[PDB]
Amino acid sequence: EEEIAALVIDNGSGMCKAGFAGDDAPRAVFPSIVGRPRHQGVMVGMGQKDSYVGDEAQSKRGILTLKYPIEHGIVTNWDDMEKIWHHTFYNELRVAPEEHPVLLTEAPLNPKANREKMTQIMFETFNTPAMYVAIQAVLSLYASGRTTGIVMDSGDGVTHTVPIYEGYALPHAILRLDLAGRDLTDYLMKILTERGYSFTTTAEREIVRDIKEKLCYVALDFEQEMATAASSSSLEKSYELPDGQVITIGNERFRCPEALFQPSFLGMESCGIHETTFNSIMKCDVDIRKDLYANTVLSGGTTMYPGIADRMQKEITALAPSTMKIKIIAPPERKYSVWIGGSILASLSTFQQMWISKQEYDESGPSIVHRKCF
Amino acid sequence: EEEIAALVIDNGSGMCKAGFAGDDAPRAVFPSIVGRPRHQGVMVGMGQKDSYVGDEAQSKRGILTLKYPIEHGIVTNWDDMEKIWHHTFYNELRVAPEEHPVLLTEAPLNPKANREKMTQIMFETFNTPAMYVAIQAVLSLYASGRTTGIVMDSGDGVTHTVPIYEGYALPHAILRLDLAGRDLTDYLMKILTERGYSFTTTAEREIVRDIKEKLCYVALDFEQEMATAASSSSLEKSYELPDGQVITIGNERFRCPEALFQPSFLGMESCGIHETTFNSIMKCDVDIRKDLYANTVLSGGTTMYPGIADRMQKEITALAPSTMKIKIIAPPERKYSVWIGGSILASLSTFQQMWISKQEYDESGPSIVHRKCF
Amino acid sequence: EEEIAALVIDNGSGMCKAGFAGDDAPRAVFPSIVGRPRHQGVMVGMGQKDSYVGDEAQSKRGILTLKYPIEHGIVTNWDDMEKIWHHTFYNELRVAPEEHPVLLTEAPLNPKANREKMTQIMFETFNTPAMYVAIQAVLSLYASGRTTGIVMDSGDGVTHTVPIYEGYALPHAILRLDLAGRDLTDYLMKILTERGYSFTTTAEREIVRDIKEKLCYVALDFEQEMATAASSSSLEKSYELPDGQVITIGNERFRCPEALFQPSFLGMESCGIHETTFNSIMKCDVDIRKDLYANTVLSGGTTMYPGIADRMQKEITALAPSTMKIKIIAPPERKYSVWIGGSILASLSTFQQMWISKQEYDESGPSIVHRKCF
Amino acid sequence: EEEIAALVIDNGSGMCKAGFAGDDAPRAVFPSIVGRPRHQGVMVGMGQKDSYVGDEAQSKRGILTLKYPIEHGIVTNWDDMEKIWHHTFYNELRVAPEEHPVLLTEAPLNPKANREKMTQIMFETFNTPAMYVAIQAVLSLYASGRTTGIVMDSGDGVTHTVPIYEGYALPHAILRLDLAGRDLTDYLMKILTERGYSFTTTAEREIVRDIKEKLCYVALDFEQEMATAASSSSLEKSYELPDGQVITIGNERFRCPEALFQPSFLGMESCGIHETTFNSIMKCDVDIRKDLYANTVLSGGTTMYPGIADRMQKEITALAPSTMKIKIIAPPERKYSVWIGGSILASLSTFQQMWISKQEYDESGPSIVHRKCF
Ligand SMILES: Nc1ncnc2c1ncn2[C@@H]1O[C@H](COP(=O)(O)OP(=O)(O)O)[C@@H](O)[C@H]1O
Ligand SMILES: Nc1ncnc2c1ncn2[C@@H]1O[C@H](COP(=O)(O)OP(=O)(O)O)[C@@H](O)[C@H]1O
Ligand SMILES: Nc1ncnc2c1ncn2[C@@H]1O[C@H](COP(=O)(O)OP(=O)(O)O)[C@@H](O)[C@H]1O
Ligand SMILES: Nc1ncnc2c1ncn2[C@@H]1O[C@H](COP(=O)(O)OP(=O)(O)O)[C@@H](O)[C@H]1O
Ligand SMILES: [Mg+2]
Ligand SMILES: [Mg+2]
Ligand SMILES: [Mg+2]
Ligand SMILES: [Mg+2]
Repeated sequence: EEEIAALVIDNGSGMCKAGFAGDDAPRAVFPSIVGRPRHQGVMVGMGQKDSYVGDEAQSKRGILTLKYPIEHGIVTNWDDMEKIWHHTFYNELRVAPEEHPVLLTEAPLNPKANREKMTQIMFETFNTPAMYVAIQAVLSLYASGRTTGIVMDSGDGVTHTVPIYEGYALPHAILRLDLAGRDLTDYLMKILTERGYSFTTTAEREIVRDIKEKLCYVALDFEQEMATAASSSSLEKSYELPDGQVITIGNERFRCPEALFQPSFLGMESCGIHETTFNSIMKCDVDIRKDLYANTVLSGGTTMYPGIADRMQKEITALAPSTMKIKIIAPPERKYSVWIGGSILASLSTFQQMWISKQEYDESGPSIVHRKCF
Repeated sequence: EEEIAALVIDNGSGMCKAGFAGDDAPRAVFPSIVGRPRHQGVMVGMGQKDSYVGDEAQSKRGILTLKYPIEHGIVTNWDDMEKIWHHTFYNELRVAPEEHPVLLTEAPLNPKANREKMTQIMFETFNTPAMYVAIQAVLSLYASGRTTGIVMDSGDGVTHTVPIYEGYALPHAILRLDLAGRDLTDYLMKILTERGYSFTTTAEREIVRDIKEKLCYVALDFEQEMATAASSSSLEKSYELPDGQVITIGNERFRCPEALFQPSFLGMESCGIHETTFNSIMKCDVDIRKDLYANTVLSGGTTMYPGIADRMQKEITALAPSTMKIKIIAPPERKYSVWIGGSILASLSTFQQMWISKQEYDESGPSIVHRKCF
Repeated sequence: EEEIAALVIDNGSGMCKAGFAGDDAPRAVFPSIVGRPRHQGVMVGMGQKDSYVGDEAQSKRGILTLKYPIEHGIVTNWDDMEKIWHHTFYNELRVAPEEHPVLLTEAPLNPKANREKMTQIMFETFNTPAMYVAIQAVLSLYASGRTTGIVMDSGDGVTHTVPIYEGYALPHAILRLDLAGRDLTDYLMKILTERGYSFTTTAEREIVRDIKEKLCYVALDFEQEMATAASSSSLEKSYELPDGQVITIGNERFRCPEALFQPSFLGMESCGIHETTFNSIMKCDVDIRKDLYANTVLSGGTTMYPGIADRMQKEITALAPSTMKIKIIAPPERKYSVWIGGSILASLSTFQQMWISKQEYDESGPSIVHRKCF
Repeated sequence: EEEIAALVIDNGSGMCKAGFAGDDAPRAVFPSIVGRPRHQGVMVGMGQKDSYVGDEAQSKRGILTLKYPIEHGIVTNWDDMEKIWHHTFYNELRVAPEEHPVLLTEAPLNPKANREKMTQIMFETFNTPAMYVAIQAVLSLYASGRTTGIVMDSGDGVTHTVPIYEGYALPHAILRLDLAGRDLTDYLMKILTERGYSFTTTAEREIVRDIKEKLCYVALDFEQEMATAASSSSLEKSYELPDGQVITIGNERFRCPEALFQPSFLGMESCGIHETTFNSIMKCDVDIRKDLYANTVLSGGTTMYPGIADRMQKEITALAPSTMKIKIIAPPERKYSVWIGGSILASLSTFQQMWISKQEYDESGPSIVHRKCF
């Protein structure tokens, strides 16, 4: 008589997005933090709570300590992590998770001690009829409507690439880097002490993160800008703190995003973001390199810096031979690319035969996810 | 009022040609390979097939393993071989094989365990009204319009000669060599590692084969060219890979085709291609040697190397006595010589009495081919 | 008045061994790496060097980047490679290379652009009175004191086989595979992320390599062990990192060495180590296959895994016909088999007439090595 | 208590037999082949010879090319042929040929350019005191102890008959055929490709020859056996190759020896072995035909096929008139019949006056053999 749908929860590491299948945008988006008070309080006639989750913690962050339940794509705290899902199902979507299947996302090359515990939580605490776990990068390709190209995923905790030629994925060419937005925010705080501003409290870290995504951009030619910025002052901008003071940042605007292409700034030795894509392609066969060069897809929040498309094209061209053409495909909605691909996949007619049923969990539940989602 | 035609299928070993009788060119030509995927695939919304046959496999050869159903003129796989014929009858010629007789070709000195199974397949699976099997080399003589001369057949798996004086064939002078294009391609890969290029995958073998038939030629004087090529550099050519890189080959241009005249390079002890023709002629009677010397006919794909006619004339002259004249007849269309001869033979007025009827198969079908085609 | 000896330098790809002729063991063994600092340093009163070569780099590897001058048996860097030889001649053997002939080793089927540059370095920079280059696998047979059998060489960069019947070698049966210890170490790092341990730095790669040669073994029956290891826990061992933490590895003990017999794990399509030996033997004549089956000789560092002799016998028996007996000869000192054979060869009375003299280099020096060592 | 031993060699074409006079069996028997290496060799510490003669070549035939110095009873190579005699005199009989007369055998109707060169070799290189040349077939009659009958000689290169009535020989009735064991071996290789086994190398020809003299027999009624062999399978036998594989031959057991009675199989037009004997007898006078019919003597290696005596009796009876009785005399030791007759002849008291002395050679040596041995 009625019909059902499927929830898509792109958990990620740093921001949680939830919604219903069939739509083109998430319904609820909120940062994933857990805060606790650190004082005693003197007032008696107040309904003082014990823990704040989600947007509420972002409001009263002057008297709390904020802790992130997920670090580098691997969840470390489970008591706090249970609270995040409990908030999403009840106070945001207002849907009881007992008749609607759930779909999750998870980064590649992670311990399968993680995927085991995800099965235990949702099949015991909430008792969902079905669930499935998919790679984040693969879902990004569904949004573009294409089945050929190498996808670059760069969220807040991890950065990985996976090539797909045509309906097949090569598992031996997957790479991974532990360099993402969290490392850039800590780097910006280190170099913002240059002008006399010092932020040390975890509450003040949120203020620094806001500056990063409001005034930073990637320079087309790094060396030329430093000469220009040193002489004149046309690149200086002013920002206003919540306290009322005004701060001005000069050459720091493009020094922070430049760390993506030169990881040597942070003290880590590794290839840049542009060189990782080149190495991934060269690990494929000789007849696939032509199509992959003409289809490169970007995704993730970190990629949203203005002018990042032009710089990536220049870097790849100098490395690849001059005969073929290099094209970077950067859709304007790349921030929600992962979530949209999840909605399309869960609505396919032929995908309904791949769910993990409640009956299957009864026999070898903690180990079924390894083989059925391989 | 309505007449039926006859299909000619020069199966060969390495390339299949099909067409209708009465024409001067085959209608469908495609390599005979069968490919299967070797990965798992992650995409759901794709019509992923299980096996690719013919030109389709040559397109997506970056994710497949290619296997040849025929090796050295003897078919080894029958499940894959059935697929090749099924593709030819339906998806290329678009004719139902239930009212048109079929004609095949087959190399001499092969096991008649082979010709038995060919009868079983076409008289049970497709139920053709009639069929006939003929020697490949004999059909080549019909195209030239002559009935006197020794024909040299050199395809991709076998190389054989058969002399015919006048309307009669001598069965005791037929020779055979297991040296053909497949051995040359493997030899080229072995010596192409000299300059740093290494091809090992079966998909990369197709790239090496393309180079062979685009840049190789036979030298008139082998020893003189090596002295010339070593000093100067006017014999160097450049080729472009599908990946975009450029490769240059020097003295390797004529080292590969030279293996035909000196089989000692490959580690096999045997006479060269030129010496085999001499030995075949000397096995005939004393009054036939004059006419055979003045009519030598070449055929097959391997013979298409430029400058092979001049070298063969020089080799034979040094062996035969100086009195008679040696002439090598190399028509410009020798690549399709076998097929054209099949079309003419099937259209003869007096050949219609030699078909193998469906009634004859009922009594001693698996054994009738031995006596009726003798 | 005095007498001369000959130095033997089994260069290999990954470890260098040097010594004097007539002995039974190398005098100096050290890894072949070159390291450079990646920081600036603040201390003034220190004798800070610019580059570290050999065992010194292995000590202070916490602040250096290690680079291998040789990859896959083909040297890529010559400035760094010159440093390795300079260290060996002076700081380890303490002998001036101006009166003692030198002997080298080199893998088969390599570009002879390589052997040309080896001649240039030793005849100009050091000016050695004589030198000679020999195949690695052939030298291994001298140590066994036998002249009949197929030798399997598996070092760190290459894996090749060459058959020798009796005093003669067949050059058309030599095979080669690009699968060696370096590929196994990278594979172990990929699957060691399963339990939460992540090594990414080139300095941390040396730690992973140490685990491989201290806790890994080859299982007699691969499928049976997985069933046993999954249920019980008697196959688990513990290892201690330099930092102090303890790590435990379960079924990963035998999953890494199993990649030798099934190259499909790494994404490469090729025959296993056992199947390559079978194909090499079948390329010989019909009367040689009996003696080669009864004499198989192993060598190289990779072959030192416990229990590899028993597994190889089982694999060959299933392929070869049951009549003959299969014997695998694995001497306990197979790690130094190549070097010992070099010492014996350089001490033979009849070998002194095959050196390349300084006079010969003056005429056609860069090209004499091709013909005199053929 | 003293005599001059005689060395008696029945050179033949395909096998050499040597021994001393007065014995009943040859002392040394070995195939007459000469082999040379066709590779280069890498080993230094080996006593590698340049040419192998006799039984040694039969051992290491996997790396050599075997050449027969004698073809069709006419020696073609003299440098190789000198080596065969040098081996026999020194390394097998261990007797210096300077005091013992030598006796040879030679087929009839051969060029007396041959017998001239035999005189030159033994009277210059070895300087034997005396020598004599005799017809092979005549010597066969001495072994039987009879002086009336027609002898059939069929070795490996030639087949000839000569009638002798009583103490006299008729020179105008001698016949000759170029059909012997060598033609049968080549025929067997041609029809053994029927079942999929292909032997092409000269080393593999020796394996085919071994099968011929171990599993072949002559059928009493050719047409009846084919009907029997086609229906049932009681005539199939299995043979084991040196490699270990097993092969089975069906009706090929008696198809090869049948070519002797029907030369039309090989493409040669001639009378059979049975018809040649009939034609030879009919060339004699009318009063001799009765005794010759009752005494037919066989000899040679080719005649050793089982059941050849019964078939020959049936063939002759149908041709000759029914009045007289036909008897075929086939002694069990017919393989050494020629040699034994040589031993008896050289020991006769009245034969010592027919030697060719060293003094006679000085005047007209190259021409004395024509008249003194007429
Ligand atoms: N406009 C922007 N410019 C730069 N960085 C941005 C921008 N918007 C978001 N980010 C970065 O995106 C990071 C999170 O990316 P996101 O894709 O939301 O993570 P996840 O993949 O876990 O959902 C933040 O930590 C922030 O630094
Ligand atoms: N232009 C060319 N130059 C050199 N070789 C060629 C050329 N065209 C075809 N060949 C060779 O001819 C072979 C094809 O022979 P084919 O006609 O298929 O014989 P068959 O039909 O008996 O199998 C291929 O293996 C290829 O190497
Ligand atoms: N005990 C061991 N167990 C497993 N592997 C080993 C052991 N000892 C050495 N190896 C492997 O052998 C390799 C060394 O090979 P080596 O003898 O240097 O070859 P080459 O001299 O040709 O370079 C190392 O990479 C290492 O992985
Ligand atoms: N048992 C046998 N069955 C069949 N053929 C045989 C047998 N023994 C020997 N032969 C044939 O006889 C030949 C040997 O003849 P041989 O006595 O050497 O003649 P000659 O001495 O004149 O050379 C061989 O080629 C072999 O084929
Ligand atoms: Mg994301
Ligand atoms: Mg052809
Ligand atoms: Mg080694
Ligand atoms: Mg004889």
